[PDB]
Amino acid sequence: QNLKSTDRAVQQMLDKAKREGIQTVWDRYEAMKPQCGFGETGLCCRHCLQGPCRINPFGDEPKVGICGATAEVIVARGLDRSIAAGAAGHSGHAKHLAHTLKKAVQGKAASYMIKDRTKLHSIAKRLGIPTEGQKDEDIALEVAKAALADFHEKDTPVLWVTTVLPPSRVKVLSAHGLIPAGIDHEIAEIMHRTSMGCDADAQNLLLGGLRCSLADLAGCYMGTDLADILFGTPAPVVTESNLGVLKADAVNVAVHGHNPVLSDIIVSVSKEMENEARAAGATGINVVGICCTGNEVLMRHGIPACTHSVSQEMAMITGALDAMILDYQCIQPSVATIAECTGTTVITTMEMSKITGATHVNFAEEAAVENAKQILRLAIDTFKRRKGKPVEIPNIKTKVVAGFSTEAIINALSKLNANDPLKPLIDNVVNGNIRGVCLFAGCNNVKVPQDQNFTTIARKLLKQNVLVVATGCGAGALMRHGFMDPANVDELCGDGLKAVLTAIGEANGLGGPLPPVLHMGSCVDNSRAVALVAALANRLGVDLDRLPVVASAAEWMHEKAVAIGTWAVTIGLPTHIGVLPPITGSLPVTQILTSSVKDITGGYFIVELDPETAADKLLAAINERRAGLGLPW
Amino acid sequence: QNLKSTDRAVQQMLDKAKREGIQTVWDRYEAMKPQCGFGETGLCCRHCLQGPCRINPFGDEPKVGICGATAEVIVARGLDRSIAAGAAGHSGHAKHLAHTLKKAVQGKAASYMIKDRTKLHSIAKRLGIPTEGQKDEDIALEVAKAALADFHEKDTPVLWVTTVLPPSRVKVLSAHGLIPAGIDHEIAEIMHRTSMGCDADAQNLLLGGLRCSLADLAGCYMGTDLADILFGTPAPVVTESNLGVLKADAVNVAVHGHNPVLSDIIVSVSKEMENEARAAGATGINVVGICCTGNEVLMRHGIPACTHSVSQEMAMITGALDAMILDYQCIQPSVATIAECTGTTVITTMEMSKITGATHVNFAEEAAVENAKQILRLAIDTFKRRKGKPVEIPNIKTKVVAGFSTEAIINALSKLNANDPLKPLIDNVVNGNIRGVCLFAGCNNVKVPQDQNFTTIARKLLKQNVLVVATGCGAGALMRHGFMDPANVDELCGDGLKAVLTAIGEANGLGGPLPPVLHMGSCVDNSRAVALVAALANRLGVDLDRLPVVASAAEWMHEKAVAIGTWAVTIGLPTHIGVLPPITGSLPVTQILTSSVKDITGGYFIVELDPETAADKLLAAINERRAGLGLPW
Ligand code: SF4
Ligand code: SF4
Ligand code: FES
Ligand code: FES
Repeated sequence: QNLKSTDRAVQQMLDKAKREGIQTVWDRYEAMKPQCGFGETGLCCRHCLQGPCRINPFGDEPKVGICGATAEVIVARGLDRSIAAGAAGHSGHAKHLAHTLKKAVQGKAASYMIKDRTKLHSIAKRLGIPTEGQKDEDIALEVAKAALADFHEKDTPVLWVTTVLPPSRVKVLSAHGLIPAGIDHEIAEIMHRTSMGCDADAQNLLLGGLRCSLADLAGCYMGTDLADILFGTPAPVVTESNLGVLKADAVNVAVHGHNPVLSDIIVSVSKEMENEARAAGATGINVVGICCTGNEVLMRHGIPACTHSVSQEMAMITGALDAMILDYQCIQPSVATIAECTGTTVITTMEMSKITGATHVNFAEEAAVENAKQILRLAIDTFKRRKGKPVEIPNIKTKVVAGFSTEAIINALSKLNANDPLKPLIDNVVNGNIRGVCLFAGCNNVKVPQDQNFTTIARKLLKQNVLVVATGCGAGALMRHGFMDPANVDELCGDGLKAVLTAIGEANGLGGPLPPVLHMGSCVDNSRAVALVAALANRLGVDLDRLPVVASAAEWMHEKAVAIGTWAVTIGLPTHIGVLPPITGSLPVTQILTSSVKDITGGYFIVELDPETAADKLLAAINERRAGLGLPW
Repeated sequence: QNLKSTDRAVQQMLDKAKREGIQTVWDRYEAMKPQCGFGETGLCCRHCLQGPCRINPFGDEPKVGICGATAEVIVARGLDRSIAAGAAGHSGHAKHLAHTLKKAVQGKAASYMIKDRTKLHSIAKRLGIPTEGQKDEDIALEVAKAALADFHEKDTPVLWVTTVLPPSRVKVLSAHGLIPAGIDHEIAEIMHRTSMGCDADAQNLLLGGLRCSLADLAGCYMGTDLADILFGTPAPVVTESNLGVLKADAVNVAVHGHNPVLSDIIVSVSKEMENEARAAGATGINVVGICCTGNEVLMRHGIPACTHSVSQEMAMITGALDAMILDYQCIQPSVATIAECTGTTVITTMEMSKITGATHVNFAEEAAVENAKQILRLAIDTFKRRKGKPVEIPNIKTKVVAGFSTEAIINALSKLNANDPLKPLIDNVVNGNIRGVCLFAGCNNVKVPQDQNFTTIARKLLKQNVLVVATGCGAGALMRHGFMDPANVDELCGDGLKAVLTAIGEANGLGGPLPPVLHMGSCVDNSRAVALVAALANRLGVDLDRLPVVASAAEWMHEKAVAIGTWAVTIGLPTHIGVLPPITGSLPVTQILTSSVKDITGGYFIVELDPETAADKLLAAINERRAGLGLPW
């Protein structure tokens, strides 16, 4: 089971699932080998009914699609559609929050409100929305209307691109026509240009994809902005992660998916309903998090993370998981089947995200508290059905310090230098106590032993004094292996990194260092890391493609992560990817994405499947930037 | 060569290509067999990097995708993405025209203008735009702004859906939540819900697809509306089709693609440049049409159709084709390679539609006449390079009567009954001179001998007194085989259909009948057939799912046609498809699309690959509607 997952709680539940006969994601993967080489390399097209068309990676015919599409067109078209699909996910999430804020400040959804008035005012100021003399409700109404307006063409480009990056970066991107005109506009134009008998030039296609990845960036940043206004900007919190956060004696409720508009209410309402839970014989309601919506309520409220990504089924295998409350994105549809064996109530809540066999509760912001009570009563019913049964909850869990928004990080640094908070961080880069910054992002992937690339690369970078930040299931992996525990700084961090983490933590009254890895939130909260990097570039007066900053999608899976990986490159970052995207069937395309893009944006993809080699390549990339700034290394 | 194409001019050029060693679409198809059974049935998913996932149609594992996606989810998700891609094509075309009209009436593009003031006024009246007391420039500005506003969410639903269908049809669709909120909104929400770990319910997914097909409808209708305003509503025209419309002694220029904003200017400017052409030794400029943009300039100006769809390469094989001017959609990228052997100048003009190896001319409406002259000079240069060479133009061509817009058809009927023009058509339905109406739409497909299903089904329906109308390459197929020639009415049409076509034509001063098939325009002009059917339903006071009207995508290929086929079903039509979409790997989905959808919209798909059986099944469907109205049959 140790070739499946490096998580010990996960290995325990794999043994249970095996002997109970519950098929898992690793079983379904096994039943799928050997996988199709055509798809794996991207030499397959089904964009019309003359297809499917395949091209042999090597050898004789077929060498070309039926319409004449070459290998590089087919490969670039497929990649473009994954970027567009990822943008569509991050944009739908952000759109839903834009409507929720509009509804709230029009008096249409009283469960929702402007919780972070400071953030609302900086966002409105960043957008050129006038604040002085206006009600908060009116400023927020303007901000929501600007959010919705970035989805279509208008007099301006997408403001959640052009106002969040340094003007020098906006200029480099404009010169190549990469600035999105509208979020859903770019998504549609990609689907258009990649359909049969349209765009058939690899460079033209990939330039369209870079622009569409920036539409994804805009969706990510807008999602983070709106969630912070609605639900509070994260600040440092202490909690726990992994399966031992389940409690056999409580109604255990998992919030699972990506959009917190739902789960944040569940967190609030579940406290209300503790007495109703005690009456059925529970200690209370134990809300826990899965995937990125769990990270949302982890960053804001300190809700313990139960599990992530490829291993989500394992939470139900315990037999303790009474309800699993789903919005959308990255939910294995297998949970609906597996619940018939485990007793779990699987509840979908979102109109466009249903799973056959799951209970659906039609959630409306106008009725959020009504719906949350309805949902938590079903969980309480489910606990009663198992009241008495034996559960197997692995007694495994780690301590997690999280909540490192960009504002929290700046505030933390401001305790060493009140008037120039970025300077202490930069000073320690210059003198070498911080070699550079690495952002770990993205999913787990069944092809990679769970968390193996994340921890291996993280261990090597930290020993080399890299400041490591993390998001999404990359944060999930690092946290479940103790990387968000300050007590492991001594083991994990090099002396220079140790000193800076200790100096910052001691100055924030903790008598102890910051955690070895800074948890910056969910997948859309990759935009937080953009805000920090942009702030550092602006403070040093250079473009982002000169900073010693890199990214690692170490075990990535989802179309969202392809989009994220692609705008990481487009804003100027060397960007490591740990699972091959379907690109190797075309060397010209591979050459564009790993080398030639450097001359366009200054970022590039680093393809490397072996995590030790990946760490070396990421340190090289970081050290190359240091030398480019004239620093020692 | 007669198993490849039933077109004799096409068979001639296949012989030439064979002996000159030019590989063709049929050669590339041959080199691709046997095709992948997984893709062919829709049991293949590449929506994440854990994939590709395949499911065995029959037998043992794999039975399920790695994440747990079942066969019906995977199949429904793939179909949903093809509908979204088709909508994105039809919507991008319509969007480009909306901007062109905005630019024109703001004085920014003088080559463009309001050519059909009557149509502009009915459209504005249909939309609730006030006309009385307003300038045309201002009314048009309002119409363009409404067009652009149907792409995103607003206070109203998509008006190019809700104002073009009978209120009863809008009600049936609303009750199931099928009304699009915004065109690019639906495209994005489809890409969202079909991405990994989202919507996993076949019925929920397909309901999203029906709604997205209506976004495609809106794009089609908006494209037709704007093109008519900009370039004139078609009225009956006489011209010719097939390869013998090339002239060895002239500069032969093909307009190819779908968007006429470009080609309509070429038609105008090419007349200006005849003397420049004579100076190089040509008789003049011979502009001809390929695919749907050729149909556009065929409907409006009588430009001869040269060829269509699967056989477009064959135009270059003649050696006479000096330039091929491309916008986007359905252009085989092979033309860029084949031009190195034939001397043809292949010119792309659209920013998001480039082909490696082709000359690009950056077209701007602001500079249209400049660009057209630039492009036609390159054609004239190309004629000079071949001045003297032997060309092989098959001396094959048919007579084509076309230009049957819905307004032209109504005008034609108005000569038999001035105050109730639809009544003569309805009278002849009731008494049986017209059994019903069949709309042939969509592409050719290399899997089907070119035009074989179109002509076979057409022959059987016409003998049974079906009024047949046609669009896109279905019109292209029927016209190239003589079905737009009034001289074939006696051979082709049953006596009852013959009488009605003769009565209408004799009343329009032709001393002769209407053609055996009414050519209603390009693919977006399938919306014209909606307008006629809607007008007939409104005149009879029934919903569209009670009219003896059917559709045939007899040899369909493109994602656009999947979307078209799907909104044909969604507005209530029995809809025959002549090539299997990737749906047979899931019986539940197949059952929804061929039977169970009847209870939702009243339309349904008719899967039938044998054209004689298809004709029988379409007559059955038509006769079932007749009986439902109480008519004889
Ligand atoms: S678009 Fe081209 S390569 Fe793709 S399936 Fe159609 S014919 Fe084959
Ligand atoms: S979404 Fe599911 S079925 Fe599709 S590739 Fe990913 S794991 Fe396989
Ligand atoms: S042929 Fe296997 S992925 Fe297409
Ligand atoms: S395995 Fe062949 S189409 Fe996917």
